[PDB]
Amino acid sequence: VASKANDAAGDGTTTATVLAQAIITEGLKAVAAGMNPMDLKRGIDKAVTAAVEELKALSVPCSDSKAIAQVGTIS
Amino acid sequence: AAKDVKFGNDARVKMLRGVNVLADAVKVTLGPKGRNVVLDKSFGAPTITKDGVSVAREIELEDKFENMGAQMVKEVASKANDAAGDGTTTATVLAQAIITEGLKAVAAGMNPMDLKRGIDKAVTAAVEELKALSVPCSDSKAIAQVGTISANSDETVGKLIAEAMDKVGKEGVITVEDGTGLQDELDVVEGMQFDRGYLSPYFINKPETGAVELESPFILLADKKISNIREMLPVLEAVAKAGKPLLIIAEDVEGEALATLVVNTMRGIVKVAAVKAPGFGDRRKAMLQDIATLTGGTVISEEIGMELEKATLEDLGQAKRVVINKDTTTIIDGVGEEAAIQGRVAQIRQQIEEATSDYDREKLQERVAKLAGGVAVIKVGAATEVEMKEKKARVEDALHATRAAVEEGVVAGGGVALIRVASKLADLRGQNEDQNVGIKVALRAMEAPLRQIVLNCGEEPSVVANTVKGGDGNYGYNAATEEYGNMIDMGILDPTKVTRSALQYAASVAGLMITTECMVTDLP
Amino acid sequence: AAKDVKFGNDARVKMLRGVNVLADAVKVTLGPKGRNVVLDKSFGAPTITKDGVSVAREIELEDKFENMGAQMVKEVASKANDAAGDGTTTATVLAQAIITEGLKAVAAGMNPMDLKRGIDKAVTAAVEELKALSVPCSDSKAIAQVGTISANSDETVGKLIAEAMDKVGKEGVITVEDGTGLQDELDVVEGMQFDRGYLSPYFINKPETGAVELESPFILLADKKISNIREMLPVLEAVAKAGKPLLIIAEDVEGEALATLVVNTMRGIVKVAAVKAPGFGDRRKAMLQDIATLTGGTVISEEIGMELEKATLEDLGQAKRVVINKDTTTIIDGVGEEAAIQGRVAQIRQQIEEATSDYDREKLQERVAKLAGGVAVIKVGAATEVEMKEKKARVEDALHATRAAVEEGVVAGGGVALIRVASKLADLRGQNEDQNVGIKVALRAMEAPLRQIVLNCGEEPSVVANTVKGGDGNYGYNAATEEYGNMIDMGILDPTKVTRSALQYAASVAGLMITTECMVTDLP
Ligand SMILES: [Mg+2]
Repeated sequence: VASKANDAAGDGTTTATVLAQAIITEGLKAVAAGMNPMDLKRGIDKAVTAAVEELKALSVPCSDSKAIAQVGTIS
Repeated sequence: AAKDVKFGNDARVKMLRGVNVLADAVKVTLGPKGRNVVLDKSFGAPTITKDGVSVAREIELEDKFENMGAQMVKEVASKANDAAGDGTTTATVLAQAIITEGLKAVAAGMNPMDLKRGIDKAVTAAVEELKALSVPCSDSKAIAQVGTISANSDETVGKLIAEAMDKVGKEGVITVEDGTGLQDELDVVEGMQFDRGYLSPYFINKPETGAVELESPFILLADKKISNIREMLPVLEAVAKAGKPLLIIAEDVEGEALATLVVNTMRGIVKVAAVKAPGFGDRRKAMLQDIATLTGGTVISEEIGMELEKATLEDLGQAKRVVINKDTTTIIDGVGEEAAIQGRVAQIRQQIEEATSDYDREKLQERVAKLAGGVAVIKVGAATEVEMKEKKARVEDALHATRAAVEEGVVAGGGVALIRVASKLADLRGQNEDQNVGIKVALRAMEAPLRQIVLNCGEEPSVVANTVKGGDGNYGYNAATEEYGNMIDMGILDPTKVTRSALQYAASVAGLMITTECMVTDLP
Repeated sequence: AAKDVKFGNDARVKMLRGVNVLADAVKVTLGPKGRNVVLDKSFGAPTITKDGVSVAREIELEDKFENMGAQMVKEVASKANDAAGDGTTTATVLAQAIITEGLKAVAAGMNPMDLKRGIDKAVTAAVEELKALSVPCSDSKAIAQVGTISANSDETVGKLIAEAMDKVGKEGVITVEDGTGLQDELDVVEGMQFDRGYLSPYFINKPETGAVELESPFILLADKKISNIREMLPVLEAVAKAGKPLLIIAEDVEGEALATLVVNTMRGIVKVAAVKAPGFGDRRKAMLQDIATLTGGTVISEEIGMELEKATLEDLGQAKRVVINKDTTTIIDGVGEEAAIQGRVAQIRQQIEEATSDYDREKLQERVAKLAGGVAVIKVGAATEVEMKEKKARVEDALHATRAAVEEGVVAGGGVALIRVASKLADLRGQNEDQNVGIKVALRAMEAPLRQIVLNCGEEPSVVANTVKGGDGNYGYNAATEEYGNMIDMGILDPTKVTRSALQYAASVAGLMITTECMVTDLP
């Protein structure tokens, strides 16, 4: 995950890693509850497709020098 | 002594392996078609047995911890039996069932407090469903029936049990003696039973019943606590040369006189036993006099000055028999005069006129019932001693199970009841989704006793269970004959007490374990 | 014997692991919703307990050192309990909390002497804030209230405690006996209590209370030291054949007669106990006569020639009961004449006229109070013995906690008080920035008890804490019902003594450890 994040984005590799560890921890806990893993997967995936759509919505353009310098800075 | 301390997971993994060993040994005997367990014995050949209680008694593990695990379930499961008359194995099989799945969950990362709450809810619900599914057992026809089924299709036994309850009431005291002839007898005689157990397991002369049977003994009735053994010798030596045993009822018997009496019976001269006097305070004053009247003895009071040293055989009471167990004492056939007992009846009957409180009128009413109510004895007859001393035990079994049916009714006996209720409350939910896991754990655990019976028979358990579940009411599988039907009509029934007690006790200990964070024991 | 000696870091790393094992075992029981600890036992089934005091008692570690660490905390935490009536577990949980973080700091390279100073300042400040947050508990309305809350919502208990303090004063002596009927009684009777403990833990006949209860015994009043056991036999054999126990009050009892008496009770014939006479020098001369008067006995003086060999039963005093513990002896219902006691009252009342010093007038005043002031006994009534012998203990609990509320007021009980003061003094500073670390360590340690209670319930601790911190005064979280509110109104309150004592003792031992440079113990 951390590796792929890096090749595409260039940043967020830690976040990516922290999310992945989280889904896994919680996933496996459900698998141990008798849940069907292949369905937990379909759920996760659907939740993600939706979250991606929602992020597209929230995103506002970033074009002025001041905004750019800010992402640079936090980065 | 330095201890070894285990925490959290380690503690629980240990506790689990322990219980799994106990359950795995004991669960294989469960059906009417149990597998056998071979129990080694020092001198002579081993013992082969299909009997869980007997297997359990033998289990003790090397790895303390593991041991505690098993000894904990063993205790709980024993108490089911103490409070019903059966269930010990079921208790165990169920306990294992929850614990295994519970512990697996907590170890998986789920909330122990929620998991327990769920288990407890499902149990509550199931105890309700059980009361509903229970078929009442109230009239003489049903008493006799449940008696005969329990004594293994023996109409003559059920007749007797029903006749006893017919004579002394459903609450009245019923005991079983050895018969003298071929014929069964049922006599009613002046006697009493009170809620007090032996003061040491070392008085037990009948290892089988785990009880103390005494033959036409004298009864000592002391008002004080018995610590010193010096005031004993004037009377304890007069009953030594009278050949007969001796019963002691006093405020208590303290270590000093107790431990001397304990080793004085087993390995010793005069065989005696002692129990605390019934009630407390002002009650035991008059409650002890009640026994004195019945047995034709005298109360050694402090407020009169009488001491134990100044007492003879003449001062003591007498009965033809008496049985003491874990928590019950019952005396049979008191030598007390018919005039003396009737006189004391009229004395209390009067005192009931008071009605100063509904408490006092009820507490004096209990003393009347005990005294004037008497005890019904069943002498069991048969053709040969081997055949008789056996039948006696079988009656004692049925008597037990009957008193429990009279109380809470009866239900489908193949672990069928348990599967039934569990199928009813399949919708039950909680707040936490961990609380749900908790319920589903306990639900699934309720299919265990049946699934096990079937497996001990070599039949597909999945399959049998699924079809029992597809039915309703007391429809189940009879493992002995491999046919489905109405379990009660087929005469495969547990009393409701026992099935519930098994569930509840299994459930308690299981929860107790899911909530254990620490274990403390001596160094290997 | 050759010792093993550890220094500095090694010694402390050991001590830490020690305390961590004690705390980790004991802290899991803390809430009203504790997890259980399984405590093994030799014969029979193990013990499952939610009770820290009981767990702590069992802890002893193999690795001496480690052991010392735990034994140290144990002793301190026990003393909290000795000086309040509760707090043992809180004492421990807090002690762990400082020690862990303290020791981590010193090991990190910071000044032990500063770290301690900071801890001590924070505690000082917190004890102040506690006195502020405390609510007085002075009038009969509040006494009864705190009594009922402590006995678990039982109005009838609080009534009795309040009635006792109402009768014998807030300072007066109050004991609890077993009730004879269903009704509670409160009698006042001629008795006394003085600050003297048993001369050996081996006289204890009530392992539960850790006390010595004796039934209508004789009292021996000797003026000399008791070393030899030969002068005992004339009296100790007359009370052997009187069946009753015997209390010894003398200047002292030396190893020679003591060790013979010690093994003479446990495993022995006559059950007796002995305590030093109250006061010293000229006081105990007349102070012992006071007891003689009350009990109707004679003082065996040396200045008259009387020796112990020339003494009978007639010379001894008597009471209906007496209880001795770690440091307190109290006698109940002396057989002493009403004429004789009133005569001795008028004798001292006179002597108060002296006023040679405000010391002498006060010291004679204390003897009057003890003698003429009497002891208030509470006979506890109930429906059944199991129910009663239980209620009795519950009253004894409430009585304790009440006496402590009367002394220093009450506060929010969920570890809430502690979190409150800790949020108040968040600005507190020292000189050294290591001294700051010391404060921040102690501050953080004060959230431990609450954070633990919450955790024992499976609730987010961070979250509950944060919201209790966001309120004021006695607003807190009640773990038993999972609601927030005013802890006092919801009846979750600790006496102030106990909360303070817990904090101070935890703080002492923690500091002691941070300043330890060397440990000395026997070779493995
Ligand atoms: Mg970044």
